[PDB]
Amino acid sequence: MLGMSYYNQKDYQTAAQTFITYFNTYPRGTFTELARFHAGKSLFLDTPEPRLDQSSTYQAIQQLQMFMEYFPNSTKKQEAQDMIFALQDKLVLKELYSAKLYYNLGNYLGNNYESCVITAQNALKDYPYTDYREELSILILRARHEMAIYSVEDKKMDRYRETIDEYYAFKNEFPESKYLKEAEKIFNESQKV
Amino acid sequence: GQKYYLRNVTWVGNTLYPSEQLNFLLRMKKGDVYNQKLLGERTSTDDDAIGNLYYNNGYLFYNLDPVEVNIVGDSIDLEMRIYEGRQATINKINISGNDRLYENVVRRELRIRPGQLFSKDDLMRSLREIQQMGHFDPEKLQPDIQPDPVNGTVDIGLPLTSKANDQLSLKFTNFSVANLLRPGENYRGILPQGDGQTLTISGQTNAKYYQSYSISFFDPWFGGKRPNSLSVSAFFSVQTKSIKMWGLSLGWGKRLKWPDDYFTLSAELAYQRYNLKDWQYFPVTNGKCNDLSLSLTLARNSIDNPIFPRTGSDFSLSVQLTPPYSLFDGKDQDNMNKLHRWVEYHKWKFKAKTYTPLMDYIAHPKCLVLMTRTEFGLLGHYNKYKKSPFGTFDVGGDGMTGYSSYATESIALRGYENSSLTPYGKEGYAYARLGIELRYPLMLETSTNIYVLGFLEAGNAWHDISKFNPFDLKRSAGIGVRIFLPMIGMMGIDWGYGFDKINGSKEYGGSQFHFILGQE
Amino acid sequence: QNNTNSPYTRYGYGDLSDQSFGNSKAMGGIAFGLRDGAQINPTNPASYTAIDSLTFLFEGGVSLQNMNISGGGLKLNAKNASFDYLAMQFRLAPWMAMSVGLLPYSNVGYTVSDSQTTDNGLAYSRSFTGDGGLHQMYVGAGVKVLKNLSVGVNASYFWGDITRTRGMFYPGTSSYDSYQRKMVTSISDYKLDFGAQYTQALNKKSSLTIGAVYSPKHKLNNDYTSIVIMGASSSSYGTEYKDVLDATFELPNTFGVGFTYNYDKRLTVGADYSLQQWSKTNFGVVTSDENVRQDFNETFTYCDRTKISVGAEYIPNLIGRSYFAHIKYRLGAYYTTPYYKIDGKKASREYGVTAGFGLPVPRSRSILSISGQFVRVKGLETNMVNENIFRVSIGLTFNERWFFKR
Repeated sequence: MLGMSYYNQKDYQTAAQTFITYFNTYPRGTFTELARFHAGKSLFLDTPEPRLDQSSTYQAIQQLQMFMEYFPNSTKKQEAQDMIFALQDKLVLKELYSAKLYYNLGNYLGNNYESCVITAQNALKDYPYTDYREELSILILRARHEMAIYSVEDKKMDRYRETIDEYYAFKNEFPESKYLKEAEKIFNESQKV
Repeated sequence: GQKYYLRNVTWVGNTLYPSEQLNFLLRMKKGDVYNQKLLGERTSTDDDAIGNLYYNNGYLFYNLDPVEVNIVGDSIDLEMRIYEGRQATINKINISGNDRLYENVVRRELRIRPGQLFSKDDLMRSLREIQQMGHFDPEKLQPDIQPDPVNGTVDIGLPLTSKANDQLSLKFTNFSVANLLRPGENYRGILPQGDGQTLTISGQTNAKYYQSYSISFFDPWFGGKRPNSLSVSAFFSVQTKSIKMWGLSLGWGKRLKWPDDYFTLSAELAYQRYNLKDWQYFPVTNGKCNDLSLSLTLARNSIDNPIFPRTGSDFSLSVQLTPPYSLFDGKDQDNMNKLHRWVEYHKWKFKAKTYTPLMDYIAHPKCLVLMTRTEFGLLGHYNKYKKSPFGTFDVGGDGMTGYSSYATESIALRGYENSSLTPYGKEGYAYARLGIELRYPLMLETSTNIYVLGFLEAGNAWHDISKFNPFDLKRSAGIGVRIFLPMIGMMGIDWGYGFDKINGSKEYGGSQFHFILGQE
Repeated sequence: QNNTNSPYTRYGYGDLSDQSFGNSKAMGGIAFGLRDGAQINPTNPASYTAIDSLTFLFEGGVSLQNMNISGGGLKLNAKNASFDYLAMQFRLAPWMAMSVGLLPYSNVGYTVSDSQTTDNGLAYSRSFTGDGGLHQMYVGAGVKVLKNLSVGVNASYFWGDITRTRGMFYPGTSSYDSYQRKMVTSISDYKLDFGAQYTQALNKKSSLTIGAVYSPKHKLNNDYTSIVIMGASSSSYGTEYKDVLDATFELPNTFGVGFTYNYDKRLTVGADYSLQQWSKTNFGVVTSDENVRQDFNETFTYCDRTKISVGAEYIPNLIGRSYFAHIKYRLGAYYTTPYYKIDGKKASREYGVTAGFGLPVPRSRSILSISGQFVRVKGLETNMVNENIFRVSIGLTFNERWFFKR
């Protein structure tokens, strides 16, 4: 048995590989849920900053999901539950930065404002219950109005009504929110048309 | 057992392109030998085939089938059956392998966008931009295209392979000032990496003949919102009674949209001061001199690989003024350390490289290339007598040797000793250099890259600008090799034979060796 | 001594270089009527309008040569190499194109020496050298005024320096002063060149073009000077007794005309004729020194130059999969009466035969134009030399998709 020594020295790679190789070669090795869950947190703790490669975070998600079904009896099911939530929020934060980048560049070569709305909508659909739903929704609203401004004169009223639909959808989703003031100026500009 | 006569050809399913144009692009006619690749290779493999003519235009939901009918006697009648789907919109872009570089840095240089329609030229251009950026390996890149026929969209996976660029001197290539002044969440003992910004420091600490300090910084996306860049640098140096030189500069670059979107304009403003007493290798001997210079440079760059290019070109046209104090703006050894409190000139340059493959390429990508070099320069003067003693050209040899000094511009001319064409009292105020090079690479890999070459060169320089003559050149030929190191720049070996005499003497010609370091 | 070693270059501006690019150099120099849109042609400015819409052309060339020189029973050979064109060309409108480039106009090169001994026992050696030339840098444009017809102009800076020396040295003598007179002619002025082309659509597949070119008579700004050096050596510069003179230099009226037939884009043939009115030019100098005056009047004197040339190129079955079906095959021959007047009579007469290729780069539209030439110059009087010169040339037309926009 070695993994816990590598875990105490914060060498998460060796700790992880000495734990997992032992409970892969035999379903519990001889350390059972302790090795599994130490390996899960060790794999979690190598997590990059939210805009690097992310390769270990998908692996962490699937490893914890498969832990929940190898040992559903464990008290560490909760300790994996909130961990997979934290990982999901980081994965969503990556997509949120992507959508923010497309809003920042804007109507530069290409379009990039239609890109912003579809990127953040993909975020909303791929991870339904994240914290960042408010930020994603307000980013949709801002990008909707931004596209409505610069569109061709035959095709502006439809973008305006899409913007007002997003306004009422944001109110339906969040009857109160810290971002309502800018939303309401967007509404007051678009409801005229 | 098969037939052998092409009796007719036919089309069904097409709407997007005219039937006669596809007859031409299929390159067939009735009354010709019946084959199969003759059709297939021209419909499903080659770059002008009909299938590619649909695929590259974003119509990826397609299929095709050569129908054979009237299989009688010697003949077959043929009908092209194809499917036109809906033009694919990009749904997602996934990028992986970026160990040490935020996605912010790379997604801003992509030419494709989520929500726009797919096209081959945009994808190829995006891969060219990534290759030229240099933070990833220029080889072994290929996109993982995945379509979805239910929603009718496509998502592109970009698997990338990383390499770190760093070399007394230091060449931090992905160093961030924002991460320096305010760490994100944990600096964790690491340098403040990211954002694609670059920092560089260099200097000599010999101190008994040479001493120097220098620093530079470059931000390719200033403000993080547009492709316009900021560049700043500064330097200082002693050399043994001594000579003192220091200065700094600030510049600003911008991508254009007029001829094409490859052109980049650059503007820069610079300051320098020279400090001397009882010094002797310059015409100036005692005093202090200044110069303010404004430079405009127009450049276009279209190559594929920085380290061993195989297609494209690199053109530059530059002009560098300093204000004309001799005119009414400023109006009024014998007196030469006089009147050069402020130095005056206007320097012009033209510089072009050309790369072509000579054996297809793409296939057997090791390839073989022919290069081409051309550069001209003029250091003009507003007034016949107040010619600048600083900024002159120095030519002959490796070129690197001249960076023991910073008041001149050193130009390699291969096969002629070092600084041979421009000795003391014959400083160069105009030059020309030309050359063919034929190159073959031995190895191209992530860590190290190797190639061998043979060359023909001609060049010259003049102390008097009015005697510029690009058809009277000192001529050379030879062979050489170069090495790119994992944690150092180039090192290479060049041999050259100088055929023609200099100033009536053959002493500097003949066999010569040059030892290149860093990068030309 | 970077373009010639022919001792005829002791007269006039040297020998005129033909600014014939890669295709014309193999095709005998038939450049007036040509509209080959894949390569550059500065010899007739109306040719620029043939360039494809999105393309940028950049071209330069190199020549290698071996000259066999013969006269009076003596035989010798000299070998040399040169740089002899460079240009850019691009399109500005559906009806206009522009080009900028750098060209030679004429070059000089000769060293011809001698060693002697008098009956009194004194040994002496003479040495007559020469160096320099005239050069041209140009900006030109061509426009379509009608669907068949194009016109264009070249405006050129025109500068150079020709230097010619005479020496008298006395090997073995302990201490003495050497005599050397170095006459130099710096020139800096401008040159104008005009041209037009017309194309006719014969028989629905062929086409026939005719072209003409013209440049007017001109008088040049210059700095003619008569230096005599005395006492120079391996250690000392001697003394220079300079002498500045009011000399007049000119360029003559020049005319040229030719045609090119073309078939199925597989075959082209054509022929050119040109004449330069050198004998109607007023060269001269004013001075009180007859020796100088005589030399000027004997070194700058001319006769009318004429040139006749014919050539062709053939490109067989360019859609079949075999590389020798993509290679342009070229041939030509030409005849010239050079402008040299030595004594009162005309000096020489020359002939040439040429052949070359058009090697294309696959997956590109660049062209490599290896070409070769044989030229014979025959002296028309017994005291003058004969030349057999062999030459091989390399030239790359670089061509990339340049002005494209989304």
